Amino acid sequence: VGQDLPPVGGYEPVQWRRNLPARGFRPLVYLAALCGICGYGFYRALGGIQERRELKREK
Amino acid sequence: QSVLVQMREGTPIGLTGIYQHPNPRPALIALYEATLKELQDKHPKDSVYRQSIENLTAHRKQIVEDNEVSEVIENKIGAGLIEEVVIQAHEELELAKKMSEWKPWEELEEKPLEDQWVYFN
Amino acid sequence: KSKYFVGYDLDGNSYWEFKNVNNPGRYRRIVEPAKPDLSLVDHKIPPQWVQWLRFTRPHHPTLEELIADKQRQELLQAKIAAYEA
Amino acid sequence: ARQGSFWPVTFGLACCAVEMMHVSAPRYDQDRLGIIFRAQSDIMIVAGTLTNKMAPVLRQVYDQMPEPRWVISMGSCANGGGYYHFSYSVVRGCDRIVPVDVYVPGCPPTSEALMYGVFQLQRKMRNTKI
Amino acid sequence: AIIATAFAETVKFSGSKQELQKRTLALYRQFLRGAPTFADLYEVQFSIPTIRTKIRQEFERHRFVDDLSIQNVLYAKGHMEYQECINFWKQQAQFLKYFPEEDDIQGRHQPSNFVDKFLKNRA
Amino acid sequence: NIYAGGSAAAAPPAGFRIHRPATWEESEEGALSKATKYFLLAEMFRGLYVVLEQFFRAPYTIYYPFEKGPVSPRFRGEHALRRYPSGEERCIACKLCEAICPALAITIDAEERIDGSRRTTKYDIDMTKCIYCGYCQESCPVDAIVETPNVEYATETREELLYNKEKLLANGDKWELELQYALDADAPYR
Amino acid sequence: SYPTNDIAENPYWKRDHRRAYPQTAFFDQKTVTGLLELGSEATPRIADGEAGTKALANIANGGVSFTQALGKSSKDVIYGEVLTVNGLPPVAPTLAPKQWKIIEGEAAIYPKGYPCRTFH
Amino acid sequence: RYLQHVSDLHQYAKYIMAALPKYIQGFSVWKDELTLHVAPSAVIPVTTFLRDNTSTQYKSIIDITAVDYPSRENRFEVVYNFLSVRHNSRIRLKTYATEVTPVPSITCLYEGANWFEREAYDMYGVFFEGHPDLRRIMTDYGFEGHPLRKDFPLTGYTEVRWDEEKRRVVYEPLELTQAFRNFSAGSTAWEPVGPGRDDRPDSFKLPTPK
Amino acid sequence: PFDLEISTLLPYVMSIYLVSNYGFTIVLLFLLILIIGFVYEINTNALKINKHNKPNTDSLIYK
Amino acid sequence: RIRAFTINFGVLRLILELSGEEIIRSDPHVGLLHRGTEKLIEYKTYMQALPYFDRLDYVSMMTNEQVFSLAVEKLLNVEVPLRGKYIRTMFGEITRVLNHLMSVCSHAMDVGALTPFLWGFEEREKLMEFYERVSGARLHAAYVRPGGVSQDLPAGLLDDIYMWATQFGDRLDEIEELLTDNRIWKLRTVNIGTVTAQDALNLGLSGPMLRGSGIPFDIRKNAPYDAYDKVDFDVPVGMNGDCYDRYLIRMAEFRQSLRIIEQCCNDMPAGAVKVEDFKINSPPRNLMKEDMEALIHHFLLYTKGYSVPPGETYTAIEAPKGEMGVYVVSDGSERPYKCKIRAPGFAHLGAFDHIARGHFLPDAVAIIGTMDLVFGEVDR
Ligand SMILES: CCCCCCCCCCCC(=O)OC[C@H](COP(=O)(O)OCC[N+](C)(C)C)OC(=O)CCCCCCCCCCC
Ligand code: SF4
Ligand code: SF4
Ligand code: SF4
Repeated sequence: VGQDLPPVGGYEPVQWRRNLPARGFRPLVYLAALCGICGYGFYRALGGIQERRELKREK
Repeated sequence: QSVLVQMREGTPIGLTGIYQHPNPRPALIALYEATLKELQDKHPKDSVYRQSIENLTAHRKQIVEDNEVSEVIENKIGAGLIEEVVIQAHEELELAKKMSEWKPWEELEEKPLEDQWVYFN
Repeated sequence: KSKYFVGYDLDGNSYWEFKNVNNPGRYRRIVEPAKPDLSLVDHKIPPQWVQWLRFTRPHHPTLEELIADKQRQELLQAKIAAYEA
Repeated sequence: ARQGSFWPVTFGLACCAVEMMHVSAPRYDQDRLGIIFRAQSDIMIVAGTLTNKMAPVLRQVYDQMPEPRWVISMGSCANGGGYYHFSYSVVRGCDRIVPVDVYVPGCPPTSEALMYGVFQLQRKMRNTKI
Repeated sequence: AIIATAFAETVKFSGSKQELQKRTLALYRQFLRGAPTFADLYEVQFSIPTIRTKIRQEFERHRFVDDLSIQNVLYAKGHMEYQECINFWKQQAQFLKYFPEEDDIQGRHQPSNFVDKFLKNRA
Repeated sequence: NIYAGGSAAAAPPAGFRIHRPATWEESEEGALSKATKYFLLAEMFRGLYVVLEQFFRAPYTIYYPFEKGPVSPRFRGEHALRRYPSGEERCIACKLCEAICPALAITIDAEERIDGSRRTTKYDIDMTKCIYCGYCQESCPVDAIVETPNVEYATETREELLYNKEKLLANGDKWELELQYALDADAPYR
Repeated sequence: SYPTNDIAENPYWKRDHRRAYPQTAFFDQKTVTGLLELGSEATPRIADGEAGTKALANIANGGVSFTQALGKSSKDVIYGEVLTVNGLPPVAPTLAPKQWKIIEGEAAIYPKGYPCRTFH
Repeated sequence: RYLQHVSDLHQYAKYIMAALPKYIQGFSVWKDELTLHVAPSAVIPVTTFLRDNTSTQYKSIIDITAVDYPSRENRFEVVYNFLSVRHNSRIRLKTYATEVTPVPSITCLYEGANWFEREAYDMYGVFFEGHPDLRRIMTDYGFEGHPLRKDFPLTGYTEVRWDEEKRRVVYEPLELTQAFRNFSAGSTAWEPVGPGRDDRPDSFKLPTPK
Repeated sequence: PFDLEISTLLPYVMSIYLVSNYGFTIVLLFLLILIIGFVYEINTNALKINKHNKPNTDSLIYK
Repeated sequence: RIRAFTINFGVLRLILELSGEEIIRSDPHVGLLHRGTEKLIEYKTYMQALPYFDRLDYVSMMTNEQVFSLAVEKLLNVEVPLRGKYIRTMFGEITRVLNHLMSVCSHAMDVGALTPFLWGFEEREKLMEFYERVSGARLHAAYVRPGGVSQDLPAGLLDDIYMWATQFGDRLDEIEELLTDNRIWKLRTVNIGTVTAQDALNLGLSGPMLRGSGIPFDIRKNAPYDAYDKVDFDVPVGMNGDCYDRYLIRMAEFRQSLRIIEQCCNDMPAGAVKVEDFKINSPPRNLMKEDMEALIHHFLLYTKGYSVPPGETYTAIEAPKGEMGVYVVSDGSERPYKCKIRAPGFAHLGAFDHIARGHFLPDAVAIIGTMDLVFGEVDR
């Protein structure tokens, strides 16, 4: 009497498997977003280059 | 003729260092026939050693000679994989060749003293 | 930290506990030394409370119990000298 | 500067070396005053049983230290031999080799006791004022 | 461990005394040839001739050993000692185990007669 | 059946022949999809994110000189020779703690007085060589030596570390009420 | 628990296992010749209880040899008590034999692509 | 099961002796443990047979050691331990060797064995003829003696201390501050255990006549 | 020679506007002549350091 | 002529002969922590010879305690009770969790990953609390006696072992996430330290390294003991002989041991924890006094000890390092006549220069931490 025992119903089962919920998007989706953000950046950059050339003409 | 018993390059199987053996059954049965020929030529017919290894490789060779596919004979042998079975048949063959010169069927040459295998009784 | 007072000892130290049963790895019981003496690292902590710091003694000890402990040791000294005689 | 930063070249060589790494563990950090046991300073710590083979190696490590030097002896195998005191291949404490200033007794002396030994040793170092 | 260490040899036991004599001969040649290395290596105080006369007098100690297999173990132990000494495995405090009488005179009163033994009851 | 000999029912299991490793062309993902993971370091940022998650939570660290970690009642630290109530030394020179010690730290000198009762002239523990097994607590029939749960007693000399009878009776004097509390809480399980 | 320290019926010698210990079955070169020629307490080959001990004692003194005992042995002796009953050598025996599963599907602890399998 | 299994182990070892009568002197079993009793010039062929047969393929040296009984003329007995990881079986091999005569080394067969052989060398002084890198391991380099040997005392012969004069550690004969006190003197004077029953199967003990 | 083509590339990057459509093609051809020496060194495995850890994977041949 | 220079690469000296970067031969010294623990136990009784086994291989101490207290039990012909078997099973499995939690996160530090060592220590501290609440001291629990298990569990311990086992799955998946997929981790370790399946045997290797190479063998499932029979358990065994697969098997053994801890909490019965008789272990101090005979038995078990039948045994179990056996020879007296350990790392470091040939010099560091050298083992 007095020693420790498990409960009469038993404990709930613990998690011993691997928990790796997928959280990345598809790689082609990231690449499409990368190509989009690059191409918009090159749009703005070469537009700035042409505008700076016209200002150099004015000066 | 020569025989190859263990490929160390090829496609991998579960044991590393051991790769898949092409045509294991002719290698297997020729290695067996070498075992049978050696122990019939060189060991004298009283001795227990050649009797059981003769019966052993005969019953082992019967399974190889009488069934075709890979997985069913490697279950019917009951030892390991067929690459590994070729290796241990090669190994028992080299053993049977060392036993013809080490000659185990004699009487024992080094008798123990009477007060030696006495521990605490 | 969200301090509580949960003791004043014999020596003069304040025995404070904070951020209780929320967190397993939370350190729960601390002492203010009341003596920030420069580079000095000795503090005479009485032996009854050391166990309360160590999660072995759940019940709170009182100050009168400490002074009765010290009086017990002093009275025991007269008893041990009488027995050695 | 020597007070507020203290970098013992640790000689953790047996059982007590992990208890020393329990200071470097997230519970008993001693990150705050500034002892870091992760690794040419002026203190070493002998912690574990000092065998017959190693007594020249221990003294040679103790020799190439800067001159205002100290050493503390952690454990019971490192002061007076300990559990292995009657063995043939053991030095009965590093008092035969190095001059030690504080002893931390205990066979696995808890990080509690080791750190308290370090505080006692810091008091000794400050009262020196070399 | 496939390969051995540098100066090692496979320990192998001769059946004759003359082959053992040839092996101990080659062995003394190896010690005596490596004797200039030990003074540089272990940083001794003293001269190479004292190392050489010690190697000589340590083979004087076992000159009159009759039994073949005791000569055999004695050769194997000597080769192990050469092996440790020619590398840096021994240190300079175990190399000087070999010279206790040279380094320092301990003091007065080395007892010779029974009286000097007996005044400190055989020490 | 009968097995071959040299051979048992421990055959290789069904499926221990592992398949050929698939080539580049028996792969489910495209080379562009694989190269997006290859160049943009897909799992590097994952492990970066894990350590950043650990940056924003509340650490495990505790103050030593003002808080001691969690301890059991059966813990062992410096020794103490107990006493009876109404003042009596309780070590009856019975010599069991000396005979059990796996490092031979105990040394006891025993002498008997006119009274017929038994005590110790000289009690001694060498603490350079006590190893804290607690067998000395387990062997004494009258419960006269214990392990107080103190560990903060690091000394500066070895002669301080040789505990005689007087030091251990002082340790039994100081630690008494927590000692009695720990032994009374331990006492069902012994 | 209580059935070990009951007060009615506990002789110490029934629950005693330190004294009822086995002994090392040591077998000489010669007692195996005795097993091959005298027989066994399962299958004896000895009659004439007075001349039994006389037939025992020369083997106990070194009368016959073991290679002679193997040459004089019948095929029933050799296939009964030296070899197995099918003429095979015995397998190196194991106490509790272990048959292996291989867990493969989603109950595995590593999916396909990691090289660790999870046998059972 | 277990009674049947120990009776099976008996029969396997009877077969092992009958297959090699020139080399195997004895076998003894005690509770699912098999010991093979082998002469010292008989080591190498028995170990090849234990490595190489398909019934008998042990493949893997686990641990080897010596044990001295000084009361026998051949002092040390050198015991080998093997593990067939195929057949899930253990086997043990004992030979003998005096202080001065050898036993031959199985490091030609078993690759792990050489480190074990020089360990048992330093602890016991037992020789392994045919062994590259036989020398001491896990003792002092200048150490004189073999420690795990009954004439060698507990605390040994020497001790280490720093001499100030020579500015080096020195090796000195033994002096203790507390002498060792063995309490083996004071053992029981009654026999502590009985003889005990046997686990021999009925098939392998000698028949009584009639 | 790979640090030093960079400084041969430094005068073009400042004057990229003037040499329109023509200094372009000269720089492209310059770089395309350098890429074939680059693919020389990466075809020849020039920087890779090798060791002897392989057992050469020769099958065990008997008799 | 190739000229190789020599360098002096716990406490361990290791000679390396280098031709540039390549190791052409390697020669580990050992012995600087040999303190003679095999000879000392011949002069101590078994009750006194018990702490000599958490002295050696100190990281996983209860398993090293267990192998001696199993060889003794087999040589005694006694039987630990049922509660004793489950209790020693689950403490051996939290000991496995601790040993892999050190070994994995120390191979990770030697390779270079600095976060898991720190994270691992916090988890370890919870386990050292689990030892501290059961025996007195942390890191040296003598808690498994030869007769059985020294004393009963605390009142509320099994609940805290469940409370730890719930969170530990997530806190293990977290440290796993940044090493398993990591390219630097995978790159530095896929072709390093490969061991063929035939040479995994001839080197005398065992445990996670024999199971690295493909061979399905472990003493828990092959020749079971101590209610590892009665508890469900899978075993992981890798394909290639490299150092990544030894890492990967360790990562799997964390999960398998968490599974065992949960099953041992749920399937725990009520019973005596020590063996029933008192001619081999001590009476309770309740009735050591009141009974005359128990007083007698107490005094004789401590002044003398219990006596053991004459014989020899080699009992081997699976330490998390590998197969650890102990070979004890009983006189029939109360002191063992001779008793040798098979330290598992002894043949792991003996197998070094067959494995570490032709590798780089930082390829001689990742190969160390999966042959798992603690050096309480290798010298001893
Ligand atoms: C390789 C590319 C092939 C694909 C081409 C498709 C582009 C869509 C066409 C839109 C053109 C437009 O309308 O944008 C014009 C802008 C500048 O605008 P502005 O200053 O207002 O012009 C002045 C108006 N005047 C002339 C009438 C006065 O120029 C750009 O920077 C657009 C470039 C798009 C980015 C392409 C980069 C692709 C990534 C390459 C890196 C690997
Ligand atoms: S002092 Fe104690 S715990 Fe520390 S190494 Fe020595 S025996 Fe091990
Ligand atoms: S705790 Fe152990 S070593 Fe210390 S005095 Fe008690 S029995 Fe001896
Ligand atoms: S402490 Fe206990 S064992 Fe020691 S002398 Fe006193 S009563 Fe005896």
